[PDB]
Amino acid sequence: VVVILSIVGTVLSDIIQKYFFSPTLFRVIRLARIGRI
Repeated sequence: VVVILSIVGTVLSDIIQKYFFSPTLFRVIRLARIGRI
C-alpha cells in the first residue's frame, strides 16, 4: 500500500544516489521529492 511505497521511493532513491545515478531517474526523483500523497 502507499505506506510501503513511501519507503520504496526512499530506498530506491538511495540506490540511485549510490549506484543508479543515471540522470533519467532524477526525472522520477523530481516527481518523488514532491508530496505526491
